[PDB]
Amino acid sequence: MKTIIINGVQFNTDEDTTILKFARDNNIDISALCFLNNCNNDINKCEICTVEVEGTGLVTACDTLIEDGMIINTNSDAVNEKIKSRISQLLDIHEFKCGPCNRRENCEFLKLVIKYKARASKPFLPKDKTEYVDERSKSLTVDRTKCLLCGRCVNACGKNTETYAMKFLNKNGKTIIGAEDEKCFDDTNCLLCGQCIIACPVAALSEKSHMDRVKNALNAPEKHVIVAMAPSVRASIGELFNMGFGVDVTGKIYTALRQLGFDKIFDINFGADMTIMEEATELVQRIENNGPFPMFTSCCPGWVRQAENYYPELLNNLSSAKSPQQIFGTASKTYYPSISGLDPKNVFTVTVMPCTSKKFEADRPQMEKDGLRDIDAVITTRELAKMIKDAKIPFAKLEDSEADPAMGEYSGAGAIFGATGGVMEAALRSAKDFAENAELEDIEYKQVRGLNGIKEAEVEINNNKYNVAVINGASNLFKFMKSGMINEKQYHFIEVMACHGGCVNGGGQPHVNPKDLEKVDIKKVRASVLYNQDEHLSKRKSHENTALVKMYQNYFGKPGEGRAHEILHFKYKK
Amino acid sequence: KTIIINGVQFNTDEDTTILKFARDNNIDISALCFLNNCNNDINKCEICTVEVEGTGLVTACDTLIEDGMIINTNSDAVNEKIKSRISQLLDIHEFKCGPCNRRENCEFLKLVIKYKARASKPFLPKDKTEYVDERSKSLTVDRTKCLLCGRCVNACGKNTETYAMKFLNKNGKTIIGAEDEKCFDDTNCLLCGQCIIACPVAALSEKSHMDRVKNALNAPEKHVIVAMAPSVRASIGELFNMGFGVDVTGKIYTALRQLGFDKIFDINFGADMTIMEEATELVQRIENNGPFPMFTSCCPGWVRQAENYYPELLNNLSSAKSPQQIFGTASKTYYPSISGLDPKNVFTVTVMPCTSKKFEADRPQMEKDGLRDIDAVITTRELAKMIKDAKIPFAKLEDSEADPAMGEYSGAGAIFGATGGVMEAALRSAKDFAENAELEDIEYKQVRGLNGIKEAEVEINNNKYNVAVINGASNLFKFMKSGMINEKQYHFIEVMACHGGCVNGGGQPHVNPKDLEKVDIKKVRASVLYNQDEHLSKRKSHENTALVKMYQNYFGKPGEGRAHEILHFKYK
Ligand code: 402
Ligand code: 402
Ligand code: SF4
Ligand code: SF4
Ligand code: SF4
Ligand code: SF4
Ligand code: SF4
Ligand code: SF4
Ligand code: SF4
Ligand code: SF4
Ligand code: FES
Ligand code: FES
Ligand SMILES: [Cl-]
Ligand SMILES: [Cl-]
Ligand SMILES: [Cl-]
Ligand SMILES: [Cl-]
Ligand SMILES: [Cl-]
Ligand SMILES: [Mg+2]
Ligand SMILES: [Mg+2]
Ligand SMILES: [Mg+2]
Ligand SMILES: [Mg+2]
Ligand SMILES: [Mg+2]
Repeated sequence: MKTIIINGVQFNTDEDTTILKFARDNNIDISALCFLNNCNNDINKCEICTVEVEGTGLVTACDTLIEDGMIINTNSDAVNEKIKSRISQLLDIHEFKCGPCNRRENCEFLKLVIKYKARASKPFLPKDKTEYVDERSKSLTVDRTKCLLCGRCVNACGKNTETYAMKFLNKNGKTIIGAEDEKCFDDTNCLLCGQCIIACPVAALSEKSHMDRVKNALNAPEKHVIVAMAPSVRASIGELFNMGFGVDVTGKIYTALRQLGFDKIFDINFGADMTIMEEATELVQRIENNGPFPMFTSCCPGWVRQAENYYPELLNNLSSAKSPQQIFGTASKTYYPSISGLDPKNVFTVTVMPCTSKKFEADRPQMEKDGLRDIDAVITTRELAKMIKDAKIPFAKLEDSEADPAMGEYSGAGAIFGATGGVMEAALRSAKDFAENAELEDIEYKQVRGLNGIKEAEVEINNNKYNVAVINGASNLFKFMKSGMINEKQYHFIEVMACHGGCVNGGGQPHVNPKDLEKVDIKKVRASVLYNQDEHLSKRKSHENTALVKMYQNYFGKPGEGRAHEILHFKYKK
Repeated sequence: KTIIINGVQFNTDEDTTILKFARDNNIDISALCFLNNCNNDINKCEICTVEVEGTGLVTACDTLIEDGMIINTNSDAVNEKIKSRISQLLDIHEFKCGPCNRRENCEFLKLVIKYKARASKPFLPKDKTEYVDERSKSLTVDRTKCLLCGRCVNACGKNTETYAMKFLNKNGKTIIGAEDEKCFDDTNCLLCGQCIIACPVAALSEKSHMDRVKNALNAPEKHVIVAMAPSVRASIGELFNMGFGVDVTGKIYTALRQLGFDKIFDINFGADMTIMEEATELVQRIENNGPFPMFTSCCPGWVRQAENYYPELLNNLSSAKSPQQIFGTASKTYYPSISGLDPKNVFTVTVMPCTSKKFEADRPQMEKDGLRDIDAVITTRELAKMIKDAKIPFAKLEDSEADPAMGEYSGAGAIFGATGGVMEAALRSAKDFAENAELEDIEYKQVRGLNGIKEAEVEINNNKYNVAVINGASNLFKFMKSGMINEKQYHFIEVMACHGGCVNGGGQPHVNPKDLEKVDIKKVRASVLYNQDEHLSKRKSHENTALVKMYQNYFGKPGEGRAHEILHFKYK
C-alpha cells in the first residue's frame, strides 16, 4: 500500500493511478487542459495540471503516477503562478475575441483564463485569418487563431480512428495541426468524422459552415426550403439550451424550425425507414442468392471513406441503398414535387445532422439526378442551435408541434438509427418479416445494442442461422479486420459506424465538459431517448410506416428493383 | 446504486463492469479471454459468466453494473455454464501437462483445477507436426494448446499495432498465426514476444536455445561463457516463488557456476561498452551538427520496426552494437587475449528477458572473423528451467561474484533494463565527455517511468539539446504518425519495443492476471535496477575499472580504430 499526503490530508491507498485522477476521485481540484480520456500532449505538455511534489518540485499531475511517500500540494503560490504563466503564454497565441466566437458559451480555455485571471503579454490580433483558417474541406474547418497546440484532436483521432489523419506539422519552423502534407483533409485518409472537433477545448476546430447556404435559401423568395433532422438531434440539442441530458425535444425542434422560416418540416427518420425498406429487401435477396456476403451497411459516410481509403475491396459488398439523408433527399426532388406541385429546381433540401461527414456525403458529385442535388445543405446540431439562439427563439419555452407527415412519419425502427446497433436492429425487424412472409411480434435485438466496440449475434431467419456483427467506431473496424476476426466465421450482415456510440456521439454534436462527462455517460443517455421513442411508438417496423407505404405504392413501386433501385440506390464502388 | 452480489448488498456509483467491481471488492469472478481491458469480442469465452436475477446469464467482463442488480456468481446455473465452456476448451487441448513448458504456472490449468473441469473427449493428436511451427528464430506456436482466446491478438495490436498475430481460417478451422501462415520472421512482426506474455497456456513460446546451451556445456572442448541482461536479476526470482522485485544477482552467479558454465560475466559490462561507444558517437554528432536525431539501436524489436516501417531512419541509428552483441564481439577477441582460450572454442551464451534477442544473435552479419558474437540466447524462463532441472537450490544459494574482467558494471549499465535507462546512462557519459568534466549531478529522473512518450531538454556545454524516450512499439507509431517527431529538432531518441522496457520483455516470467492487479510489475522490476545504481560506487559507464583496462589494453579509444572496426554495426 501507499501513503499519499495531498494538501495535508493523508490517503492510504492500493490504487495505481495518476495524481490527477486520484485527486479528482477524492474531491481535490486540479486543473487540466491537454489531458483528455487518459492521454495528454506528450511533447510540449501544457502543464496546467501542475502540482508540487515535495522533494521533487513542480510536476504534471495528469501523467505522474502516485507513489508511496509523496507529499503533494495543489494550490501553493508557486503552483498557481506556473499555471497562470502557461495560460498567459497561450493567450499570446490566441485571438481572444469571445463575442463572435462559436465556443463563447462553453469554452474550456475561457474558463481557465477566468479562473486564473490570466492576460496576454501582447494581444494576439491576427491580420490574415485567410492564412490561419483552412476551410477547404467539405466537412471540417481549422481556425488556428484559436489553436492551443494541446494535441487533443491528434489524440482523439488516433484513439477513435487510428488513422492519425490529424497531425502536428512543421510549417515554416512553427508547429501547427493539420492534415498530412498540409493537404485538404478530404484529399487524405481522413474519415471526416469530426471526433477531433469534439475533443477540441476551443473554437479552433469546427464544422464546415453551411449556415450561409441555409440562410440564403430561406431568404430567397423562390426557394422552398425543406428541413429534416437526424434521429440523434432530438436527443441532444436541448443540452445547448441548459435543459439537461437525455431530454426528448422532438416537438420543440419542429416548432423552432417553423419559427426559423423553413417551408416544410420533415424528418430523416422517414428516410431511415426508406433505407430499411431497400436494405432489408437487399439482405433478403442476398440470403436467397447465398451472398455476396458479408453485406456491410453503407449509411455512415465516415465508414464509406474508411472503406474507400483502406478497404476498397469491400465496396462491392456495401449495401447499395442510399443513406437516410441521401435517400430522403432523392425523394425530396422527385416524389415531393409530385405530391406538392413545387418546381423541383426550387426545392432546397436541408438536413440537421449530428455529423460532419454528412456534409461531404451531401456534396458528393454523383449525389444528384438531372441537375438537382439530393441534399443542398447540411447543418450540424451545433449549427441549428446557433441559428435558434441568433433568432432569439426561446427554445426551452416552446410548445410542441408535429412534422408534416408525408415525409415526416417514422417508425420505431427508424427512430433508433442514431445508436450503435440501431440500423442492425431496424434492418433485422424488416428482413425477418420479409423472408418469413410473417408479422413477427418479437422484434427486440438487445444483443446488438450497447457500447462494446465489436458486437455479434447469431440470428434465425426463415429456419436458417445467420451471423451479424456491429462494428462500433472506426478504430474497431480496423481491429475487426486486422485481427482477422472477420475470418473466424462467415458473417452475413455487418453494421459499421465511424463514431463510437453511433451518431449520438457524432462529430457535429454538442460539446460536453469533461467534468459533466465524469458524471454522465453521454452515449447511453442520448441513445436512451431513441430507444424510448421506439418503445412508445405504435409502429416499430419501417415497412409499417403509413406515409412511406403510400409513397412506394403511388410513386416508387416495389423496393429493391426497378424505379426504386434506379434512383434510391447508389453504386459506391464505381 | 445498490447491488447485491451473492446476498451481500453493495452501495456504489463506480461506473464499472461486474468483473472489475467484484475484483475490487475481493469477490472472485473467473475470467479467461479478458486481459488488458479487452475480451475476445468474437466467440467470447464466457468464463466470466454470472447470474443477474432478471436478465439471465451475462458475461461479467463486459457488462456494466446497475442499481439494484442482484448478481449470483456461484449459482448452480453459473457453474455448469463455466464448467461446460472449460470442458469444451479441453476438447481442443492436448492436456498433457507433464512435459509442458507452462506446467508450473499455467493460467488455464489453474482454471481447470478451480472447476475440476475435464474434456468430454480427450484431444490426443497422434501427429503434432502440423500443429507446431518452430520456423522462427524467436517465437514458436503449438496449436494443440491454443484456446482461441484472442489474448495474443489483442496484445499484439495494443503493444505494437503491427497485428502480425491474427486469427486465420485454415481448412475451415480457426487458428492463430501470421498472414498466409508465414514464418513470423518474414512478416512485420517485431519478435517482441508480447503475445507470449499474454498467452495463458503453452501455445506460444520462445524458440528454445536450451539444446544449444546444453550441447556446448557438454562438449569437452567448448569454453562456455555466460552473461545475463540487466533485467534477469530483477525477475527470475519470481519463478522460484520468491516474490516480486527481488534482487537475486549473486544467487544467479552461483547458480550459473553450478550449471557448469566456464566463465561468469555480465551483459551490464556490455551495457557500459555500448555507452562508451554511443555517448562518444552522440558527442561527435553534436560537434558535427548531425546527423540528428540519433536513435538508439540496442532493442532488436525496434530495429525490426524501423526496418519494416521506417527504413528512412536506419541511417540515423547509432552504430554501437547492443550490449548483447558488443559483449559477444569482445568475448571472442578481447577475452581470448586475456585468457589463452582458442577463440574458436569460446561459446558465448546470454540470458535475456527477450525473444527478439535470439533473432539479433542469429543475424548473419553478427559475427567477426568467422566467430559469432553470440552463440546462444536463453530467456529468463529458460534459465529458470535449466536451474530447476539441475537440482540447484536457487533461493538457498550463497552469493558469489562475477568474473570481473568482463563482469564489472557501473550503475549506468545497471539501469538499462528500464525504459529511459539507456538515455540516462548515455547522458551521464556524454555530458562528462563533452564538458571534459566529472559532473556530480547524474540523475535524469525526467526520462524515467511509464509514460509512453517522454522528453527532456538537456544542457551540454551551455547548449540545449532535445531528447525523447519512446516506451513501447505502439508509442513509436504514435510519435511518428502524430507528427510529434516534427514539433522540434530531436537530437537523441531512445526507442524500446516493450512498454516498461526490457523488464517487461517477451522472455520474462508470466504473471497471473491476479498478481498483476496487486503489483505494478513494470515498476517493481525496474526498481531493482535503480536500487543497484543508487548503491554502486561507480555510476558512469566510463568509470568501470575493468572496462577502462580493456579499452586501454585492447580496443584503444571509443569511436575510433579497433573500436569502430569491431564494436559497431550499421543497418543499411
Ligand atoms: N443518414 C443517416 Fe443516419 C439516419 O437516419 C443519421 O442521420 Fe446518423 C444519425 N442520427 C447521422 O449523421 S447516419 C449513420 N447511421 C445511423 S443514423
Ligand atoms: N543487449 C541489450 Fe539491453 C542491455 O544491457 C538487455 O540485455 Fe535489454 C535488458 N535487460 C534486453 O533484452 S536490450 C534493449 N535496451 C535496454 S537493456
Ligand atoms: S476559443 Fe474560447 S477563449 Fe478563445 S475566443 Fe473563443 S470563447 Fe474566447
Ligand atoms: S475528422 Fe476523424 S479521421 Fe479526420 S482528423 Fe478528425 S478524428 Fe481524424
Ligand atoms: S485544434 Fe483544438 S484540440 Fe487540436 S491542438 Fe488546436 S486547440 Fe488543441
Ligand atoms: S457514425 Fe454517424 S455521426 Fe459518426 S461519421 Fe458515421 S454517420 Fe456521421
Ligand atoms: S498448456 Fe497448461 S493445461 Fe495445457 S498441457 Fe500445458 S500446463 Fe497443462
Ligand atoms: S512477437 Fe510482438 S509483433 Fe510479433 S506477433 Fe507477437 S506481439 Fe505481435
Ligand atoms: S496462442 Fe495463446 S493467447 Fe493466442 S489465442 Fe491461442 S491460447 Fe489465446
Ligand atoms: S524492449 Fe528489451 S525485451 Fe523488449 S524487444 Fe526490445 S530488447 Fe527485447
Ligand atoms: S493537463 Fe497535464 S500536461 Fe496538460
Ligand atoms: S472473460 Fe468474459 S467473455 Fe471471456
Ligand atoms: Cl460521388
Ligand atoms: Cl405533409
Ligand atoms: Cl545481418
Ligand atoms: Cl575474470
Ligand atoms: Cl511512472
Ligand atoms: Mg502522456
Ligand atoms: Mg423563404
Ligand atoms: Mg469486448
Ligand atoms: Mg563444459
Ligand atoms: Mg514491408
